[PDB]
Amino acid sequence: AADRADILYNIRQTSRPDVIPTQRDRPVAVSVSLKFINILEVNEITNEVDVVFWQRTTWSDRTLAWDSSHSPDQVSVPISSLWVPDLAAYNAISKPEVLTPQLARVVSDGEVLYMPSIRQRFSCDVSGVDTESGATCRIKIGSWTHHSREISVDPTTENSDDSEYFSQYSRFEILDVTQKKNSVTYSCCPEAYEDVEVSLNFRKKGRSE
Amino acid sequence: AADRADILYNIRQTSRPDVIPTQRDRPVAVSVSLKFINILEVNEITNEVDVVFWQRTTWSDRTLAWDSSHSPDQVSVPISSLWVPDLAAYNAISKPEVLTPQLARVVSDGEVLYMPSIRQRFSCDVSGVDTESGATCRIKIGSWTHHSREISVDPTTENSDDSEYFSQYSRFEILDVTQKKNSVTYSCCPEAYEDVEVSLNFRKKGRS
Amino acid sequence: AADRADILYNIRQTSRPDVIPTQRDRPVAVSVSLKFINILEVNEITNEVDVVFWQRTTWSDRTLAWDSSHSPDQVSVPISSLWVPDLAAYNAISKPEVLTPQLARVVSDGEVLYMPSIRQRFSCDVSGVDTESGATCRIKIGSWTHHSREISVDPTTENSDDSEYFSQYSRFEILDVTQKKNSVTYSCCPEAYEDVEVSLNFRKKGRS
Amino acid sequence: AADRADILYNIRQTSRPDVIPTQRDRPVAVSVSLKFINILEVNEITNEVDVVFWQRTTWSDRTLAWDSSHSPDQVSVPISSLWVPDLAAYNAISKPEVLTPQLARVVSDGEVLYMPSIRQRFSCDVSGVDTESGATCRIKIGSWTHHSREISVDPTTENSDDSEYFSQYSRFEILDVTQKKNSVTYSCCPEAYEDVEVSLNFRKKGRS
Amino acid sequence: AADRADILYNIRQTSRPDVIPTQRDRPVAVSVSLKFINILEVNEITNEVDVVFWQRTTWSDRTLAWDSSHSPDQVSVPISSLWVPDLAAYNAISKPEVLTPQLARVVSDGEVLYMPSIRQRFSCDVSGVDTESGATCRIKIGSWTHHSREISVDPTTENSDDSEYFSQYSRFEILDVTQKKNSVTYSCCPEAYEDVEVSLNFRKKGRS
Ligand SMILES: O=[N+]([O-])/N=C1\NCCN1Cc1ccc(Cl)nc1
Ligand SMILES: O=[N+]([O-])/N=C1\NCCN1Cc1ccc(Cl)nc1
Ligand SMILES: O=[N+]([O-])/N=C1\NCCN1Cc1ccc(Cl)nc1
Ligand SMILES: O=[N+]([O-])/N=C1\NCCN1Cc1ccc(Cl)nc1
Ligand SMILES: O=[N+]([O-])/N=C1\NCCN1Cc1ccc(Cl)nc1
Repeated sequence: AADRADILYNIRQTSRPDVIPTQRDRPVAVSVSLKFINILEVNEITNEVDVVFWQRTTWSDRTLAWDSSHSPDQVSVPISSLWVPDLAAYNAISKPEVLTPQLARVVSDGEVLYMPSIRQRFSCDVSGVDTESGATCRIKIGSWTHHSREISVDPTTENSDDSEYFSQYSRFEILDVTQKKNSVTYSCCPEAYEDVEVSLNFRKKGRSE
Repeated sequence: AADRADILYNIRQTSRPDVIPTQRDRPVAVSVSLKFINILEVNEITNEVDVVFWQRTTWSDRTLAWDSSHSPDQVSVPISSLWVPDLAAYNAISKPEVLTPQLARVVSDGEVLYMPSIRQRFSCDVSGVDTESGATCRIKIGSWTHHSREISVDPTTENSDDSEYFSQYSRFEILDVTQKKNSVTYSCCPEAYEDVEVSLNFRKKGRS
Repeated sequence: AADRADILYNIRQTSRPDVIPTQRDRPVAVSVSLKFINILEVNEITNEVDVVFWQRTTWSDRTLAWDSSHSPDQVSVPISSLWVPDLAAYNAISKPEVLTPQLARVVSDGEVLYMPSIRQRFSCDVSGVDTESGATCRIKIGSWTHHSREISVDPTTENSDDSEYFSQYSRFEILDVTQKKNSVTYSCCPEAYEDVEVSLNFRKKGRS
Repeated sequence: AADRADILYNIRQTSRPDVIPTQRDRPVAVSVSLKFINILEVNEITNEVDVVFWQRTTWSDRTLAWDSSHSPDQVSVPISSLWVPDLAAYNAISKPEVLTPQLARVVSDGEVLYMPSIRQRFSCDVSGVDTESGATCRIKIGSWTHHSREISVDPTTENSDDSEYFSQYSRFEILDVTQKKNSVTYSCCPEAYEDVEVSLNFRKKGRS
Repeated sequence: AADRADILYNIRQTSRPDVIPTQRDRPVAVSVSLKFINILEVNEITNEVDVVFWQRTTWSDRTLAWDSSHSPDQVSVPISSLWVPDLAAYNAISKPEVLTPQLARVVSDGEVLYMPSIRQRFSCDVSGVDTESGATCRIKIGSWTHHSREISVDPTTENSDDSEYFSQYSRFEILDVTQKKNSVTYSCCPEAYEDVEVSLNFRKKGRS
């Protein structure tokens, strides 16, 4: 029976923040899911939007695993003590402003969960934001330097409440949110990079009828 | 015969800033209490507020205790040399801007006290801010990754003037501040995260 | 008997930045004085001002003294190598923006001087700024975690012209500056905290 | 064999981030190509633009190479663990804002690849941005401290769509982009610094 | 023969970043010359100007010199591995924004050169900026903690095109620039601090 102090200790040794946990030669399965929390600055003229969302990220790193039959099977670890996916938002025009503590959750089986609350600005289609159908902003997130053979991002598509955690005090209301998996290759190079395309459909609230 | 130099050296030798000081399977009891110092910006249309407040935070970490019968029973320590609760404002739309030196106070009995002055923007109910009844902005502060079995958060509900340290130079005034213990559970997982619900009742000054 | 490289070497070998240089058991005498350089942005509606000033900070650290009979009696040192008072502006609404190199001047007798140029925004009485009597903005600076028995702050009773280094290109002009010593206590805790209350009376330049 | 960890451990072990990987006294062949992703702020009065581009930079560091006959031939590495060309946008008026993970790609032959997405503001000709001819903003990128003998910069001449990865939601559109190799020289010294002069022909998307 | 790696290492193992490289008692002779590259945010009401310039800074450290008969006679070295003059713009109202790689240049003879391109806001005379005579903004740069005995600054007095590198796309133009040597003392202290007073005479471009 070991305590949390040891669990972190053994992790800080078997872990490599800059080494992708590629088991055998299969890519790392990275699950990416966003939970829109608020929509703030929207400019239909420039087509830019400021969003706040919880980026639920999940992946596995066996090396971290440990016996929890008589010990804690989950601990909070600083992301800098672990390896994390170099995920990026392709159409982002500002760097992610992480608002919460940068701690990840690690389970004795190696499963890793990281869910930061992020404030970021995007360049997307904002036209129709002040119309009934609303506007649909597409966010593309995926690894930046790890192609499909190294990292495979897949959205945890599961019928959930889109505006479930959305601020009721927002000026906008969520009409719908669909998250589709996609892949991007580049004419120069053979490898392709997987990504998740999150489509955010929203409109202004209190519009005349 | 110990001194401040030694008290610190010891904390360095025993403190595990990245490991929650959990005794047995008993969650670390964290006490949180906000003290509104100022309200800088308020948007009646976007329901957003920019405020300044002291966030009094307390918890125990016996592994840092020491005999103070022959030396100071308290010293200032950089929070980076100590474990700190990963508290967060669930409804904050900006990262916390700490305006004060990031030092905590550690008492010979292991008691830890951290009270930084913070400026932060939040998303809450601003309606009625211009009336006599004022608005009620509710702020939720609780652990971000540690649940009830690991961390517990209870407000320091006592008697004092809600606006006892509030700038008299603000455009607003505090009518009342109430802080209650709350809980947050997410649809996916049974685990629950304790938090403190801070309700700020304020209105614009000079209710014409 | 030595060079500047030796002096600095010893300082790093004996100095402990996270330990206040308490001599015996008496509080560390920290002297604080502000020499206003500019008044940039002002808002009489929100009662906020942006200010640039030199925060002349002084105190003593005996654990750094050295024989200078045949060696330099003074050297510039990175504040990150020395212990520095955890001063703060109580009514500041933005963290201090240090504009100058963060080097302190250490004397062979243990005297330490740190005078950074700082730009910071404060919440204070800006009313009457466009009048003849002008406005009086009071700035309060004192230790954040060290109470009176650990740190005492007092203004340098040295005389000098207030708008001496004040930019003549500022839209405003300094009418007077009084730096009073003060103490604060909190209904929760016995210990009190010292601070220097700097009242800056200024106004928008008129004409004729 | 040699898993990714062995390679990364080796690179970390042999990498000299502060030394230029000069084969003989041949300068280092650095290639840079900009992929304009968006044009955000544009001011024809001040001749200032805010652009987002992927600055594809490539060079070689033979000392990093390793045998990949039965091991990974490419890995992602933090640029902090590698030497990087000290490129600068001569006509930039803001420090480069890297929006992506600062990781490069290292190939078993020593080929280093780094392609950050950068948002930056430049001072260039903006006049005509509203006409059909559009405006022609020219950006000059090159080493800042290393001249032609130490570092050479050549554009990856490869006919591809200029606005291939240009946001369709931008108020502007790309007319044509030319990345010509150029050079610079300062009146003082003979040393000439190689650069890449990128001419961006863009205009505001009219009503369509 | 020595490669760049051996040169750097010798430098690193003998440079003292926090120790002023004094020779005997004499002061370290630092040369400061500014090359205005652009003028941006200008305000005659607030008397503030935004300016971009190259701050060519030169000094020597003979302890770093080496034999370059058959080895590189110059190398680029990170300013963090070397001691750098703690220069500061006395009338700057914003911290300096360094737009370029923070790399210095060390010559085999001990000469050290550092020329960062800096963007920074200043408080100076802006009156008449829209007149024919234009305006004259005076920038004062010089050591912050080192007095005349430890550091001395000499303006690079040499006939050269003032707007040689000045942006043509700027909304303003340089009428003339003068870099004189100045000295400063404070009623408290006998020592003086040398500096270089740069007087930029510019105006708003027009058509005639
Ligand atoms: O399951 N959840 O939705 N959890 C959740 N939403 C907001 C905060 N939170 C708890 C949590 C759980 C795990 C990690 Cl790594 N961070 C945060
Ligand atoms: O109890 N208090 O309200 N204390 C208090 N308010 C402003 C400054 N201050 C002193 C203090 C006490 C303890 C810590 Cl960790 N930080 C600061
Ligand atoms: O005595 N002074 O007023 N000194 C002073 N005013 C502006 C700059 N300066 C020099 C100085 C002296 C000592 C230190 Cl630690 N920093 C700066
Ligand atoms: O060739 N590309 O255009 N590649 C590319 N564009 C966006 C992301 N990406 C992949 C990539 C691969 C390697 C490096 Cl060092 N940077 C980026
Ligand atoms: O004017 N110059 O001699 N050189 C120069 N101007 C802008 C860039 N540059 C090259 C250079 C030369 C030396 C150093 Cl330390 N940095 C940069």
